[PDB]
Order: sequence, then C-alpha cells, then structure tokens
Amino acid sequence: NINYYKDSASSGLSRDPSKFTQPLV
Amino acid sequence: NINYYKDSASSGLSRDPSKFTQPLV
Amino acid sequence: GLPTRLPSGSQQFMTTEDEQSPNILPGFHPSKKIHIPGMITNVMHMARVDSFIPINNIQ
Amino acid sequence: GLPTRLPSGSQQFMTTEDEQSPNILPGFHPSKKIHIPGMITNVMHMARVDSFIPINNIQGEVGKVSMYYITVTKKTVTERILVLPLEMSNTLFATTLLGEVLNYYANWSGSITITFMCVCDAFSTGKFLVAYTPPGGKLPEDRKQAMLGVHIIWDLGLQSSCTIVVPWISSGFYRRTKADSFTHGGYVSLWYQTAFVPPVSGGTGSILATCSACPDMSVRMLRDSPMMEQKNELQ
Amino acid sequence: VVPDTKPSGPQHTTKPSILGAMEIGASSNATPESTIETRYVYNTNTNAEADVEMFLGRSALWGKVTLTRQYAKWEINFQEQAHIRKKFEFFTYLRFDMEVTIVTNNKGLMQIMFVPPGIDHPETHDDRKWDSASNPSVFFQPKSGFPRFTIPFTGLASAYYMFYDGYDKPKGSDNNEYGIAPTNDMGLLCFRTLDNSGGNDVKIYVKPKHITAWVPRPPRATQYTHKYSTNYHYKPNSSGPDEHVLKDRHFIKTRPLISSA
Amino acid sequence: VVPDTKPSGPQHTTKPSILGAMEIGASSNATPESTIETRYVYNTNTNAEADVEMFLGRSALWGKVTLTRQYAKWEINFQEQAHIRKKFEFFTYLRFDMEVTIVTNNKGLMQIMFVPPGIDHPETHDDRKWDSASNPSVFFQPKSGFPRFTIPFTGLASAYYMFYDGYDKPKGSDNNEYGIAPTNDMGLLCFRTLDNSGGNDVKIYVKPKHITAWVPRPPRATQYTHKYSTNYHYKPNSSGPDEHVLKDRHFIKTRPLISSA
Amino acid sequence: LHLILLPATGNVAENSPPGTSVHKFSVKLSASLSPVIPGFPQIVNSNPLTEAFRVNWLSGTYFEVVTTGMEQLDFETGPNIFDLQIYVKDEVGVTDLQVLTVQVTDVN
Amino acid sequence: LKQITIGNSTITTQDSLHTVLAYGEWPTYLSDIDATSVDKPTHPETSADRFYTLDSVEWQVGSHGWWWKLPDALKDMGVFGQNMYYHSMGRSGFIIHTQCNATKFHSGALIVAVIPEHQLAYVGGVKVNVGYDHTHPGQSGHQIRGPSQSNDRSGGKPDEDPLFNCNGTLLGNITIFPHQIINLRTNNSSTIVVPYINCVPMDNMLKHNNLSLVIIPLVPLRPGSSGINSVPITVTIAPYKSEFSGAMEAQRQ
Amino acid sequence: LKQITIGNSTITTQDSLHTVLAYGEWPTYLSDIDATSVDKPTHPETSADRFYTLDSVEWQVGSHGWWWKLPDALKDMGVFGQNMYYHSMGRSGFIIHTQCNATKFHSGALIVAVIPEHQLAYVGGVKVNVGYDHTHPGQSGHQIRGPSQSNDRSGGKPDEDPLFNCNGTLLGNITIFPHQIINLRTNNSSTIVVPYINCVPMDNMLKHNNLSLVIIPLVPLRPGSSGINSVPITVTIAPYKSEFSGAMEAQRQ
Ligand SMILES: [Ca+2]
Ligand SMILES: [Ca+2]
Repeated sequence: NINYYKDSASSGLSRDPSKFTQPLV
Repeated sequence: NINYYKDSASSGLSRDPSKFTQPLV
Repeated sequence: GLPTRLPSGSQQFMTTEDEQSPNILPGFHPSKKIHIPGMITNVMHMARVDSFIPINNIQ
Repeated sequence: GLPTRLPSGSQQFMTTEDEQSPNILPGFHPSKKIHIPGMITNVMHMARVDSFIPINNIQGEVGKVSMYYITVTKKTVTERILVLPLEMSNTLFATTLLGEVLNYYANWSGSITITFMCVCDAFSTGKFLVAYTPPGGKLPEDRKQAMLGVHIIWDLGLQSSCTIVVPWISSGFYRRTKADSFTHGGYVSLWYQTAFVPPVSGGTGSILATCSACPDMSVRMLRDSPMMEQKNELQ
Repeated sequence: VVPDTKPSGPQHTTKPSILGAMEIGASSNATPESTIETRYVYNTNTNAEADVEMFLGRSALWGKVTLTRQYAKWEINFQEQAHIRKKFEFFTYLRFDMEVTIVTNNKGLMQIMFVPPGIDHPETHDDRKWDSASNPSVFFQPKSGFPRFTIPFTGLASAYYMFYDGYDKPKGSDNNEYGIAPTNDMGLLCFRTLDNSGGNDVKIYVKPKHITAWVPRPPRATQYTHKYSTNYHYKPNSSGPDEHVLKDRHFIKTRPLISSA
Repeated sequence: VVPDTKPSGPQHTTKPSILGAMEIGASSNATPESTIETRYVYNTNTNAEADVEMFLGRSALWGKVTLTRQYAKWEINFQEQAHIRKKFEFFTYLRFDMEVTIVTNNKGLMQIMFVPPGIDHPETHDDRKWDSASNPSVFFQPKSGFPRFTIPFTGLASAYYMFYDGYDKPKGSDNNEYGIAPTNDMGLLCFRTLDNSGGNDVKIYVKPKHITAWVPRPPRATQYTHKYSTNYHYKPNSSGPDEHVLKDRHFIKTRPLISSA
Repeated sequence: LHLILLPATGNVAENSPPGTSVHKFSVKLSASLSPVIPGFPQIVNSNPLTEAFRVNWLSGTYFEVVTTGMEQLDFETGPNIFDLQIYVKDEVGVTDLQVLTVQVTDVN
Repeated sequence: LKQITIGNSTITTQDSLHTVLAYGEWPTYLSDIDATSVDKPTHPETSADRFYTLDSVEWQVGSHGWWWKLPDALKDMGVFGQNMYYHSMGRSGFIIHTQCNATKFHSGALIVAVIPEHQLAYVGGVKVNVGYDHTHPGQSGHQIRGPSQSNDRSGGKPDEDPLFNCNGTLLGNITIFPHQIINLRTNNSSTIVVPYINCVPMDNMLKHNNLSLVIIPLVPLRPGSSGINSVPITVTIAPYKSEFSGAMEAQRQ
Repeated sequence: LKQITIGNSTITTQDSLHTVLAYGEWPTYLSDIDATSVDKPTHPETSADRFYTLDSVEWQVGSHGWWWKLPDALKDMGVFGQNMYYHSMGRSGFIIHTQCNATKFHSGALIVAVIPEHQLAYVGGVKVNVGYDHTHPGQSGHQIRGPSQSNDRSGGKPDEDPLFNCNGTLLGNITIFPHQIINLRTNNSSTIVVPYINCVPMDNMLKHNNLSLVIIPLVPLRPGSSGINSVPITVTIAPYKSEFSGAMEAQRQ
C-alpha cells in the first residue's frame, strides 16, 4: 500500500442498517 | 522520499508574520 | 536502467479499475467533515427497507 | 523484466503537478545564501497588513489620491456615510493587499479587520457607528436597522483610528471570492452615531479606511487573478 | 459477509416473530427461521460490490463535448447523463473526490485547463487567457495515453447537495434559482487543440472516490427532462397543436390481470 | 493550521483591544474576541496553498516562440507574460531553481540548446554553433514526451532582482540601463527542428521551485507596457493625431455613489 | 435625495476667470421624482469662509460649481483649500448636504 | 398511552405507536468541532422549543395530499418565527406529531413522511424554476390537488402529483424516509423526531427549507356506516434544540 | 517623549509614536559568513553614522509628494558622502526621522514610506530608460509634481503620479513597506530604522540606490482658523553601521 503521489486525495478507492429499517425510540 | 537524480536542484517542491504588521521597537 | 516490461493491459483505460491519479490543485484543504445524520455505507441497507409493491399495476 | 503498467495520467504534462526533473548544468554550485531582511514565506502575511481601501471610488476621484478618503461634516440627522460591501471581488477590497491576495484564490474563510481613521484637527470630535450587516440581511438604510447587526461605536480623541472586526459569519465553511447571492458576505456601513462636531461651523474631517486579514483567515483553490490583464504583447 | 442460516425446528410460540405492524415505520426483523424449518447453511456471500465506494466508484461518463474550432468548453456536472445522475440521486448529500479521465479521439496535442470558479474562462482557442500563471492546466498527446487528474472535494460545505430545497436569494428577488445550481460549482474544463489532425469528440469520464453518502432517497422512477431541475413532465412536441400535453416517462409496466401472473 | 476561535463573554475593560492607531505603521492585533461574544470553533483550515512554494510553483508560461525556418530563439525571462510577472513582482528578491518544460506542436525531432551567457548562440538552424562540445543541449521527439530540465539558481547574487533601482554604468555614461536588465541574464534557449513535419509553435512553461521570497511589494495595479521597464503609461495609437495621449490601464472600478453599494 | 459625485475634490487654477468650472455633479431624485427647489442646491457654509464658488445649473438635473469672481483666488497668499458644502433639497423636502473640497493650484 | 412534553406545551395520545427517531439520532446542539461561524449562538430553549399546532386540513374523498415545508411553516409561529426572521442562520431539530382520528367504522391510511431536501418539480413543461411563494406557503401548507394536464403553470407552480412525490421519485419508495402510517384501524397518531439534517452546520431559515413533512392519503377515507365523510388532520410541530446565530434586522418587508 | 542619539548628533521629539524597525531587523555589520570581497572594510562609526538633515520641503496645498533616494541623498553630506565617493562598495543601515509639525488647528496626513528598490517608471510612452540625473537628485529630492498629460518627457524623466507610486503599484498598498503616517491631529514625527536591504552584501553606492524614502500628502493641509497655508517637512537621515570596502580614487568628475 504505497501512495505514489504523497497526497490523500490522490489515492484509490477507500473502504449498521438500524438507522433505517428500525428508526424507533 | 527518494532523490532519483542525485542532485539538490533536481528535487520537487520544498516546504512569523511579525516582521510585517508590527515592525515596531 | 532497471529492466521492466509492459504486458497487455498496461496502456488501457478500464473504467472499473482502481488506480491512483495525480492530484490537481495541490495544497487544497477540503472543508471539514461534520456529523450529518443518516450516513449510508452500503446500498443493501436501502434494499432492506420495506417499500410498497405496486400490486395493482393494471392499465 | 519487472512487470509495470502505465495507467491514465502517466504521459501527461500537468502544470500544477510536483515532479523531479533532470538537472541541466550538473556540478553547478549556486551562489551563497545571505541573510536578506524581510523574508516572506506565506502570502497571507502580505494579506494581513493594513492597506487603504479606496472608499471614494467615484468617477472623478479614481486616478487621484482623493479616492482614499471621504469628507464628513456636522449634520443634524443621521446619514449613512459609507458602505463597503463585503466582497473580495468588489473594487473596494480587491485593490488592497488583502483583496489582491484573496483574488488569487477561489474561496476564502475568515474574519476581516477594517480600521477607520479620521484625519482632522485636534479639536474635531465625533462618534461613528460602524455596523456589519451579516449575510442574508438587506442594506440597512436606517441606523436602527444597522445597530441590530455587528457594530462598534467609536469616539474621536487622542487617537484617530478604530478597528471593526468583521467576524466570520457564514453558512458554509468557505465563501466565494467572486461574490454571488448564495455566499454574499454582507455589508459594512459607517454611520454618524452622534455627529461630527468640528471647531468651526463649516469644518470637515477626512475619514480613511484600511483593511487586513485576521489570523484565522484561510484561502484555497488558487486561480488566476481578475486584477491582471494582458491585451498587447510586451516587447 | 452475510449471516449464516441458523437451524430452526418446529416452534409453538405465543410471541409471533411474523406478525408485525407496517404503521410504526420500522421494517421487519423476520428471517427465514421464523416462517419455516431451516438448516444450517454456511453463507460466504459478501455485499462488497454494493457499498457506496463500489456502487458509485466506476468512472461514469459525465459529459460529452465536440471541438468546434479547436475549442470545447464543459462545466463540470453530473447532470447531463441520466445513468450517473440516478445513482447520485439515490442519496441527498455526497462528499467525494473525483478523478477525471478524458477520452478524446483527436490526434495531436491537446490542452485541458481546469478553470476554477470566479474568473473568465478562455472564450476560444488562441485566446490570451490560455496563457495563465495559476490556472491548473494539463497538456497531453491523446495518442500514447489518456490524461487523468484528481479534483479533491471542493464543496463550501461538508458535502455536495444532490438536492436543495432552497433559493440563493431572499423573498423579494426575481432571478431566484431553485435547486443545487447555486450551491456548488465544480469549475469548468476548457479544451483546445494545438494541432489539427484527428477528430473532435471529447468524452469526460469522472470517477467519484472517497465517497461518503449521507441521506438515502428513493431511486428516480421517471426520465429526466432538464438539468439542475428535477422535473419529469416531458413536453415532447413544441410545434404542433398538441403542444401543451406532457408525457410522464415512467418505468412502471402493466400486467393484464392481477392474480394471473 | 489557523488558530481556533476562543470563547469570549461580555467584557467591560478599560484597555480597549479595538482602539488602535494607524499612524504607527503596525497593523491591528484585533481578533473577533475583542468586538463580539464568540464561541469556540475548531479551525482545521490551512494556508498551505498560499505559501510562496505553492503560490509561485505552478509552471506558468514564460515565453512563446514560433519556428520561422526550422529555428527559434528565446532569451529566458519572466517578463513577456503579465500574469507570472505580477506574481513575481509581488516580491523584490526571489531565489529559485526553475524547471523548464517545452510544449511544442511540432512533429519530428527537435533540439533545444541552453546557451549560457557570454557566447554566440546559433543564428540559424544548420549553423556550425549547434555542434558544441560544452553547451548543454536537449534532443527530444515531441511525440512521446515533453522535455523537462532543471536550471538551478544562476544568480551572481543571493537572489534574482525583480526590481533594481540602479544602473550598470557610472554617471557620465550614455547607454545606461535602468532596472533588472543588466543584473542577471538566465541564458537563452535555441530551438531547431531536424525534421519538417509538424507545426511551428513552441511554448516554454517554467516552474520556479525551492523559492525564497525576500521583500514584499504592492501587487501591480496597472497593465504592463514594456519588459524590464516597469512603465505603465500605455501609448495606444502612434499613427493618428491623438498620438501623445497615454492611457493608464488600471483595474480600479467605479461605483455610482458611495453609501449606496 | 442624494448628491451624485459629491464627496469629491475640485481644482481651480490660481488666476482663474470669473465663470470657470470647478466640479460637475448631479442629483438622484429619491425615487419619487420630486424635483429640486429652484433656489437649490446652494452653498450653506465654506470652511474658512468664501464667496465666488456659486453653484450653477447645467442642462438637466446636472449642476456645476463655478467661481463667480467676487473673490480672487491668490495662491501666493491664502487660503488655498476650501470645503464648501452643497445643499440639495427637493419639493417635498428631503435634504442632502455634501462637501466639495476645492483646492487652488499654482499658476507659474 | 404516550406523553411528550416540551416546555409550555404537552402532547398526549392513547392509541399510539413507537415514536420514530429519524436516522437514529436525537436533535442535538451544534458542537464546537462541527461549527463554522464564530459568534455565540442564541438558545431560546423554552419559548421556541414548544409544540406549535398548524391549521387543520380536511381529509375528504379525493384529497391527494398535503405538504408543509420546515422551518418555513413556523415562520409566524411564536418566538421561533421571530428568532428566524431576526437571525442570519439557524438550525433546529423537530418533533412532528400528526393527529387524525375518526372511528372504528372508518377506513383509510396516511403515509406521513419527513423528506430532507424535497426539491419539488415544476408543474410541467419548460425549464422554469419553481417560485419562492409556492414552496413557502407558511403554516397553511399546500394541498397537493392531484395531477392533471389542466393544472395552472403560471409562475413556477410546484408539481401536483402525489404518486411521484412531486419530485419524480415514486411513492411507496417514500418509506426510505422517516415515516409512519396512520391506519385508522390500528392507530390515530404518528410522532416523528427529526434531528438537524443538512450538510452545513447552520443556514438561513428563510431561504432554505431543510425538512418537508408530506402526508398522502394512501387508501381513501371510507365512512362506513356513519355519515361523516371527512375527518380533520392536525399537524403539531415542535422545534427541539433550536439555535440561531448572526443576529440582524428583521428580514421581513 | 523620545531621544535618538547617534554620535555628534541627537534627535529629540515630544509627540512621537513607536519607532518602526524595518522588517524586524536592526542594522548590523556584514558577517564573515555573508561576505564576498576579501579586503577589510572600513568602519567610520562616528563621523559617518550621524544625523544628516536634508533641505526642508514645503507642504503646500496641491503638493503631491517628495522622494529621496538612498544612499544617493547623502552623497555630499559629510564623511559618509566622502567615503561613498572614494570606495568601490558600501553597505549601510539608516535611521530616517521625518519632522512636520503644524498646530492643533491644522489637518492633514503624510504616509512616509521606505521603499526598497523603487524602480521608477518612465514618465510615459516609448521604451526609454529613465535618466541617471533624474533618479539621483541629491539631498534636494524630487518634488513629485503630479500627473498630467503635459509633463516633460525629455531625457528619461521619472513618473510624476503619486497614486501609482511612480512604478505602477497602487498607493495604499504602500503600507506593505516600512512606513509611518504623520497625522497632524496625533503626532508630528516618524522614525524608521532600516537595515541594509539588498540581495548582495555590498554594492557601489553611486550606481545603486537601495532605499527610497517617499512622503505623500495623503490628506491635504487644511489651515483651519490660522493663516498658515504651508508647513515645512524636514528629513533627517542617519547612516547606521555603515561600512565601505575597496578604496580607490574619488569617483567624481
Ligand atoms: Ca500668482
Ligand atoms: Ca504661484
């Protein structure tokens, strides 16, 4: 995992359901 | 941080306000 | 110099490939990331929500 | 040999990229670096210096030194004396040090210092209200509508200058340099608080103004400046 | 990975794990262990092609241009092409860096100039504003390589607005602009050729990376009519005297009879 | 990064942190904590695109040339293009290495020869002075690659003069030269083509790196008229009998009325 | 009411003729289109005291400050800078007082 | 049985469901790590954060729906509206209580959704931005009035079709949004607690409408054996953790 | 109250500001790490480093400004001028004290700036280098005489416009330079201490003018109730840490 351009924007692609499907109290 | 040409001029870009804005004694 | 080879699939632009690219506008500081409610990381979490079937699709 | 690949963006000449380049003239020893006074490392340090706003840019005074001051007098009713719209593309700010630095950058974020100085004799006194209307608000056209914003009230005596810190009040995190209606910066307006009372009946004072950047001011997205043109060829 | 199937025998329960209520606004917790008698199944399946970084990070075409007299101009927006616009309008706010690949069939020497917002772009080739000191510019030959550069997140906010329910001006104004048109402009790309040889077609393939999607929305069920506008009443014929009719252009197909499909 | 906003409550002070004096030649220390009641704000903003290495290190166009009979000649100076000249004339002394990228639309085989000062350059293509033993020369094909080489700081001083208030000769002389014309010459680049195929336009994109800026100056508020000359009275028409009039060519715009903007 | 182009500086020559021009200004009519009272704009005060600056009426709503020659400008003696204040006032009546700083050059 | 008290007001219910907490987050105050403007924001906290009940709309037969933009609907509702008109920026969470009760003889349903950034479509045709006056109707809301080819198009009228949610996205997929259904067989009310949803910490409360409460009669109102053909729907919206900064003159006319 | 003593001279003031120290550095001697020429430089240290007061200029109404090049202005001022004419190279810091006092009835301002390398523009038109005689006027300075289309252009005359600082850069941005303002309401004097600013350790003091003191009447001189229409401005310049090397015959004619 090398960053060939020395920048964070210059990199490649980077890497819970319950806020939907159960948004209850 | 490799210098591919073995020279100081061959590198890339390199990296206090108070001498202005307050040049008082 | 160091012996290299350029096999097939080197000078090709695949759209779905993952490569690094030179940052235009260097030194650009992006605006800060605040906590916005509801962040979705996987579109299956959209798929897991109950949604109405149009069961009477007639003309 | 070692398997390599040349992805897109390899044989391209981007101007703003950072690459190493082969030194022509190798073995060249540069001349030595001596201590020259005043070394500047960041152009924001140029932007943070007080520089005079041409507050009288009207169609007769431009091209003259008398575009840097307005003339005040003893009036009965309160009048709006001066309006500076908080735009870095307005010719009031864009010709200063702060504005001609910030006109190179598409966005800016921070606070403005605006310092008003009244040049008059040692007996002329006066109180002025310097109000900053925040973004989204109309230009006041009444002192009661102007005192509801970010204001200061400065007296005149023993020191001629007073600074209003135009604070960073904005929805977004950065404000556009070329002013639009979405990210407009608001207005700075100078009012008579009580008067300007000179030692004679028809006496006058000359109010100047300087602007600079606060320490929390930032810029991004370096672009061309609209404060430079080239229509002929320099030979 | 997805959860494995758990074994379930016959159950005689008094709390039903299958009678729910649609009215509470919460979806069901119902797994196949509630309804039937299941077996253990090792599930090694992933949804790693369904996360936002893999769903949106694909390098879609954002805009096409044609060089007229050695010159093209394209303002950066995901709004001209409907297939990437639908995938972006799955969400409300998106924060992404974008890498921009230019696929041109021109043969020769081209120049891209990323004009940041707030300045005059070059209005033609051979213009004086191509000679710039600070505007970031890309020279390339389209034979032997495609150019590519990452524009980082230039937002004036924590994210880009895919939808904006507001206006840029106050209530009394007349040139008010609904939508996401004033909220963010990503600059523009000015194309020119310094040679004459090849074709004129320039395609701009933009890949969103480091994506953070913030509020989910319904996928659009109608064809787009304009850009920055979210309309969907297509006005097909302007000339003939059926002019003021408006097609809908949706994707809901019909079946001849329910309970027979 | 920039300093954070500190919280400030109501203050009743007898030393005002907002009454200063413009006459002392020092700018204000006034922060927004003096004038209003502030809150704490975490400021992660940087000015890393505003330092001299990022402000000036962008690869601006310094000079254009056109090959007339397989030959061009350009003396290295930042003075023909106004947009890089304004950014350099922000400062008085600048010490920088420069990398020189040549963008030519010629197709074939070109030669650059960096002629150092003090010798005769080749006056044409096919000249004998192209055959040189010690003059550093660059051969390249413009298809498959742009040439690039770093010229280090060749100064005869600790920095280059952007402005010089002096003369090269004493008082009695007649061919005296005001300005930065005698103080430094960066050599010249002699271009020739060994083929004939492509175009004639050669653009020289020069990037200052390892920059050290030494005395700040006001940004120029007028258009340039000549080079090495710092004049600004443009004499527009030489022929017609309005000849001795001189435009100003400044950028101060006017407003119709103060206290109405 | 507003006085267009007045906060401003005029310039008269030293031995100027009676009737010379020293600044040209205007008046915007306050969006009610109520015209100026015909005795106005005047000069109420000057800074040291002064005659021979009389405000004249050019063709239209445009005015002009004109030395009438009742007092001679003599730069080798004083005074060399005046601050006249110009007082437009319309038919309904909403006044505007604005200063014209008049300098005297040196004819030699 | 349920009770929701925010100061100087109280909501009480009898046949009520679980309260929906929108996207799992409660309304909070703006943290110092997420703030941009420097001045100290105001906090009314008891006279703005209270239950303002808007006008009742009438659920008849053939009613296609209603929508209220937020915080536009509370622009003349108390000191929340006064603080909105006097400040440059503002943020606010909301607690939206929708009430419709008829009987055990009535039938019907109401999908009550809260849409963040409901950019409404134009009513149809040419490239025309929708009007400021038509997307800011106040507490009266906007009766959706149904799709037709004969709808008025004068001056940027909004879209009138409830099936496409008046922005082109299908109803029934509206359940991706914080919603509840008022089915008159089972419940009569629906409480939705929404935090401040925006990609910016504070913005102008008059230019930008963050939320948009949308009520659609999914199933029509059958009266049954009872002569009542139309039942009122009342919407009680309470700001919660509302703050405003950048005080200035009132932004009225 | 202030007092500045450099040998055989003394400056005293009563209503004076903070002294400006140009770019935060005091005038120093040339270190051995920063020197190029091999011979030992001379150090007068008491007869050259002293306050030389130039001729007074008259601040009237309509005066556009004055400028004095340095160290050209001190070319006939004492043994500093004699050491400048007899040596090949030289470096010197300066202490510039500007005096203008009128009354409590006068008004006016004077931006008193010290410009390093004030490369003056030509007075206008064709590509003509400005003359040696016009940028070296001695202690008399150069009255700026105002912009006009009728200005003399014979023989490389310098620019006469004070607004563009007679090199094209706007006044008011002149405060990036070491400056002070003499506002007659508040102060009467302005002391600026400048080190040796050059990108070279020593150069010829007759060919090259390092500094250029520029005084501009920003606001005109109102006399008030008092019949005094013009007040003198006196400029007292003292070399400081001046050194010279490479002694030779006098470079006069
Ligand atoms: Ca006379
Ligand atoms: Ca005379």
